[PDB]
Amino acid sequence: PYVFAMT
Amino acid sequence: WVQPITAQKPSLTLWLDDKMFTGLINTGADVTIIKLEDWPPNWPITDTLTNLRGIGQSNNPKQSSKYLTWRDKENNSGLIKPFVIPNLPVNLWGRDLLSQMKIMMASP
Amino acid sequence: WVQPITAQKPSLTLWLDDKMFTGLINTGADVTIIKLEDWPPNWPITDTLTNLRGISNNPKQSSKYLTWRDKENNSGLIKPFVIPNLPVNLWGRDLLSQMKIMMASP
Repeated sequence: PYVFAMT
Repeated sequence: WVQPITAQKPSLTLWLDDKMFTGLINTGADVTIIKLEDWPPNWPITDTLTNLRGIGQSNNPKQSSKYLTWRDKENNSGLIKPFVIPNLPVNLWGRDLLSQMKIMMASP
Repeated sequence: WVQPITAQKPSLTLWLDDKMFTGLINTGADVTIIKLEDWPPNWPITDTLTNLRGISNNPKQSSKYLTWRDKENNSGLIKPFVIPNLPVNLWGRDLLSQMKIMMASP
């Protein structure tokens, strides 16, 4: 699966 | 309910089993992740042979051994089996959960 | 328009300047990211002091603002980051908020 959290 | 997408983190609080968790609404993730720091130690996890690919790659993340009942404040409910990952800043509600909530994205 | 959130990747096609790009609607990101493989080489890039915490990279960024335009002729400005080795372009909340997109359940 792909996971994009970039706080 | 209705939440506009803004610069702020789009956020959702619900129960997983008997515990309340708050997390980031993340249409960008296929799966749901709970930060290990938040994970009740008596809840069993298992190894996986799966890979979580994004900006980088997290090999073999742990996963909840059992399905959890998710419940929202309106008593909608269902099941998810989230991954449990350390060093994360927020819990991430992925599309596995969001699709069960019948959530739509709409512009005027 | 109306898009349900399903297991399938939620997708959006729009123009950045004069080029068409397709990308993933990514409420998890504050910023928009175009894969470098898709980035026109004549569009100037810059280093940034930004750190992208993922599941960690220091992205380059568009030197200029780009006009985004959607198929309904809504438009605005974004300055996306440009990162190699990504599978999809990621539409972040920087763009999604300019589109006045709402999330709603019955």
